[PDB]
Amino acid sequence: MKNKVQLITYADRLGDGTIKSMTDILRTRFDGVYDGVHILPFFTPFDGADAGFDPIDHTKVDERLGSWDDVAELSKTHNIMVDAIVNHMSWESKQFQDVLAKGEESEYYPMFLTMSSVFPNGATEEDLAGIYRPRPGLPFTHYKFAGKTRLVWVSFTPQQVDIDTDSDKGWEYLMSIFDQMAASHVSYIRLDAVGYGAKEAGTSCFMTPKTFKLISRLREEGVKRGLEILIEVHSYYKKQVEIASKVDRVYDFALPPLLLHALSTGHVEPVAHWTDIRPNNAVTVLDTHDGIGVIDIGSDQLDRSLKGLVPDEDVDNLVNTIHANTHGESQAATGAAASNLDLYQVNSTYYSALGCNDQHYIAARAVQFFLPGVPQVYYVGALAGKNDMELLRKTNNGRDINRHYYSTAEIDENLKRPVVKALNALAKFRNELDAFDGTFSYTTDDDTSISFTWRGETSQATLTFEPKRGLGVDNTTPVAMLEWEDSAGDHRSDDLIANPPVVA
Amino acid sequence: MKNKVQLITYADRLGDGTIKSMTDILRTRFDGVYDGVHILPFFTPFDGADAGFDPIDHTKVDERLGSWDDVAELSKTHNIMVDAIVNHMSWESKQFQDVLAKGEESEYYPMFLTMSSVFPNGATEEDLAGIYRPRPGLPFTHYKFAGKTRLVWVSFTPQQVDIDTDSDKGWEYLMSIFDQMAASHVSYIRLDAVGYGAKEAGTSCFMTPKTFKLISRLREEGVKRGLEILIEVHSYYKKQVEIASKVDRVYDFALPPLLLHALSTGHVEPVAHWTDIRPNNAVTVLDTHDGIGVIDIGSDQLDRSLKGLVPDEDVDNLVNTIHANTHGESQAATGAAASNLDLYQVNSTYYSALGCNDQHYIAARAVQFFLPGVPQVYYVGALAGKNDMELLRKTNNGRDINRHYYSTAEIDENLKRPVVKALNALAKFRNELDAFDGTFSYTTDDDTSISFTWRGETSQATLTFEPKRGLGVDNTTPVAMLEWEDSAGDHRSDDLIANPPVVA
Ligand SMILES: OC[C@H]1O[C@@H](O)[C@H](O)[C@@H](O)[C@@H]1O
Ligand SMILES: *[C@@H]1O[C@H](CO)[C@@H](O)[C@H](O)[C@H]1O
Repeated sequence: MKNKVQLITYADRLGDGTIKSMTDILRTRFDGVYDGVHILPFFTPFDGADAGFDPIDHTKVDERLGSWDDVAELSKTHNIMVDAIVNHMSWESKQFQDVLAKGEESEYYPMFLTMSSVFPNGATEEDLAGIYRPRPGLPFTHYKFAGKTRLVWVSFTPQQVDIDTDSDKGWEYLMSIFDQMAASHVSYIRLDAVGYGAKEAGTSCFMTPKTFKLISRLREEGVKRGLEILIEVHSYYKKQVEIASKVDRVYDFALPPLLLHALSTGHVEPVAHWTDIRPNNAVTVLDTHDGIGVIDIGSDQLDRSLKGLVPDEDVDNLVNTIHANTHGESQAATGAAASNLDLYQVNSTYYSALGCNDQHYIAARAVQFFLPGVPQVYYVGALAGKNDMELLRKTNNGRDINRHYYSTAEIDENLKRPVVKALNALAKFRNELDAFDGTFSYTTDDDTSISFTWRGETSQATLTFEPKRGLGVDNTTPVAMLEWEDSAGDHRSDDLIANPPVVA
Repeated sequence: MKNKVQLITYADRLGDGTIKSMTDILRTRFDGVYDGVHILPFFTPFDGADAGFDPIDHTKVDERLGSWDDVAELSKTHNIMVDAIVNHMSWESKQFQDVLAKGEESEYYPMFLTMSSVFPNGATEEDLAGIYRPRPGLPFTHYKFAGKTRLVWVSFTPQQVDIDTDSDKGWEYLMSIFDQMAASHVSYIRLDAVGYGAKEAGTSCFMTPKTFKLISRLREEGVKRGLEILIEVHSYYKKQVEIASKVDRVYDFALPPLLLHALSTGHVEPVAHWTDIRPNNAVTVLDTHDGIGVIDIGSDQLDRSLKGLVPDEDVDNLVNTIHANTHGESQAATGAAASNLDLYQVNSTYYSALGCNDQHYIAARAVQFFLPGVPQVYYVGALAGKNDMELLRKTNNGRDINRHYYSTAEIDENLKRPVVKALNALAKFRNELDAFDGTFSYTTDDDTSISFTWRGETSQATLTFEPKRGLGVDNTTPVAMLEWEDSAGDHRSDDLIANPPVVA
């Protein structure tokens, strides 16, 4: 994967509404800023039950968005990352509709998982209660197979039916996706929900030995087609570190809430500890298309004795600080549970979670860019977007608070803001200075400060992070200082917004 | 049960927001119209997960609404009906919080149902799929019993934890509810969701022989304390007919959609057929605090070969007519379109469901009042209320479209309307004429007309229903004509709105 900043975006929410328009925005307004792009599911349909993650036909681009020719065109200037939705598909797909109609007489019957598929002799309460969950309740819903009520395995929405990734039909489907991506000049594959892809009776059904076999087989299939594999693992931090050694890339989901903690309290110790133990073959982010992960730094969902990166009270305080910073907006978008420790994610834009503080935001992006891994910036974050309450009230989908539809006019309005110009300049700096392709090192005191250093062939760069220098939502004091050496000599930036870093 | 019209209301949604104010509205605005009152759950709290149906303390009135002394005061002028939420309680209850803390060491552990208490040797897919559900998804959710993750049985919201009605602690709780109602001068008890009250492995866990035993045992305890029992059962019509012989009262849940069908199509045969086979020990309604039930007249959900009162095509047409009559308002609140506990109940006010037709609405109430049983008028219906789209968009709770907050000023404004004055007078007629305490008989003229007759000691009354003479939402032609005899002789009302009936 090229060590350049990438953009994560929906083809329709950035520009006029198509892949062609999204491509135009990328080329005309973000040249040198975003050299690669992760286009969120643009298959048929992109507006179903889970904003593209419930495809009827994964191999067919939604005609309202464009064609595979548009993807092939974009590849000429940008490396493309696309999702391979390996765990499930829409109930409205031809394959599942065939099973609803014919039941056991359908050639697609072994393609889908039911309670009986995994538990043929039945299940105890322990068997079902032990299944790791990304959504509330049990992972089952009612569907009629040729008139007979069956409990189909659904990890996410009831509309997303889980496939048997080890069945002949299920595997054939996965390979059709891979073939289509390789044929359309895609460079990187994001294996969506792969952690749930293998069901093993008596286990958590998440990142188990059977899942490791699936991931290894999918990785092998990717390399023979010239595709690189990225896996997302929203879990207890140790499971993320464990699988990292077995794959090309993993997302760093621990960094986003640790920086929210650091900027809110002043403590850099958790960030220092994470820097030491974290997998370095990473894809770094602050925001994604989903909510801000809290289970990613907290204690394990199944076993409460295995503690997180920060104590349980600090995770509880992190969630309460986001709610306060957003003035209750994040509370209206996040579903209430038994405790803040039972929360999977907190729905809010990263900018709003920081109380719209420009200095804290540019600092968080700087630390993101300075830690080993290929950085990705989500489109709402690229334009330093605020919580979209208008869309949330319209759709009633919590994650829509962080999924605003940006017209070309609105993108241009936002590109005038000093924080957005600072981010574009910071991304350019990250893409141009050869220091990032060199050796990484870090120095720390106790708490207070942490300095990240990269030394390359013809350059060097050091970023100092001091959150104690400016606490509070209405702060104007810079918490990130930058020093670098290039062709023109030694340079400095004590304010990433007022004095953006430019490579000579 | 006194053969007088009763009002179904929330203590807070009729008046200033208290039991004292609700009592004042009943006495000063509805004197002689409503002689009884079903006060919807006013326990601690009334504004939780399911508008009072998730009590933390069922024996304690919510401090914001009033006290038990207020209920005792209301009893001097009105016969009171209160709910006995026998199937579940809030997770925030002192009993459940103790189980979360101590687990198996809690004295309240056998009081709550888990998957293991019903299925100790495990469960098959058929065992779990066979459990009757008003919507897809299994009746289970996760809770930690002293650190151990357990699957607690929840028939409704995940916050409403199902109790074991056969346990010693579960029965002790139910008796404390009955004792509190008896001591606070309540006359009637509505056993909410009693159909789900008994769980047995291998059965539907809904209206099974074990449930009949519970209903019978709860009835025995009611009469011993001077309380009458009304049971709420939303099911295939035959289950309502069967259980009716074992209780004091059942609701007539078939009449509300049969009248919508009769008023839209002009067909009275299904009303005639129902009049012949219906349980007469009924509590009649048009609207309730929930949505309009359609499965109450349709085919059985667990066995489609058992047909309803009207063919399944007519049930689909009934639902589509409501959607058309409400200009899509009900389509925005029903099932999948908003948050609902029942997928098939149509969320709309009865008045809006008829396209706000005054003649059809008054005719529907007239038929309701003329069929055997004690009539109940829901507060929104008492004020001929329209769909509250503003409260619906504010909460996203589907049933809120039929749960408008009426201030004293809005009540008085609605009391000026001819249709509301017509209903007030019709109910006064229903309470004052002794014909209703006498002999019931009916005649029918082949699918076009039906005449309901009551003959008492000093009077007689006949209501002719002929919906074919006035089809369409913009109808002005009366479809219910009344003839009666009293101390002053023979009288007529060929228009219940322009000439409301008044007893001499
Ligand atoms: O496909 C189901 C879920 O999988 C996750 O990996 C994606 O990031 C989510 O956006 C999606 O809702
Ligand atoms: C009885 O059943 C459920 C559960 O308490 C409640 O939501 C309804 O409002 C009531 O009719």
